[PDB]
Amino acid sequence: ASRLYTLVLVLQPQRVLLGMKKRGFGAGRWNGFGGKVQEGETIEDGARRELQEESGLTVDALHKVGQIVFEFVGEPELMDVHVFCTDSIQGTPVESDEMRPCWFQLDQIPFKDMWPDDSYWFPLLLQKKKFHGYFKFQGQDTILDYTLREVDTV
Ligand SMILES: CC(=O)Nc1ccc2c(c1)ncn2C
Repeated sequence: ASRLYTLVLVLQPQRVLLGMKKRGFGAGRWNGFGGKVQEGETIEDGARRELQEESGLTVDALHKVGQIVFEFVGEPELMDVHVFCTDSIQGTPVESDEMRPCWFQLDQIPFKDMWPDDSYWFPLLLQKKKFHGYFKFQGQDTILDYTLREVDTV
């Protein structure tokens, strides 16, 4: 019982792009860009499509960096999140009704206003490490338990 999702981090040598989500799941938190994968669409194409829809940016090269499974106690579907990174983009980030993008210096990543699991795996993402993770949540603020390990192949 799992549903595919993508998450794209535009990570440049001194900064990362995050978007403040205005409504829906995760509203009020800074997130990477992503969403559900369509029928007949590859995960990578879904990731490129969501990055454009949510940030206005066109990604050139995308790299697989992780896989994170989210469980919400009482929710039947697990979120199978395929995480990607890019340093090569085109366009300028666009603020829309749905998302407010902002660049953050790497030492100023706003973890207090992000999903709690980000504090766990961002340190790996910042050091160019790949990972497999699983986070069990109670509501949207509490991590009941988790696993996170570094991998050679996502
Ligand atoms: C950076 C980012 O968007 N991370 C993120 C994105 C979505 C997440 C999550 C963490 N933890 C649970 N959900 C649903």
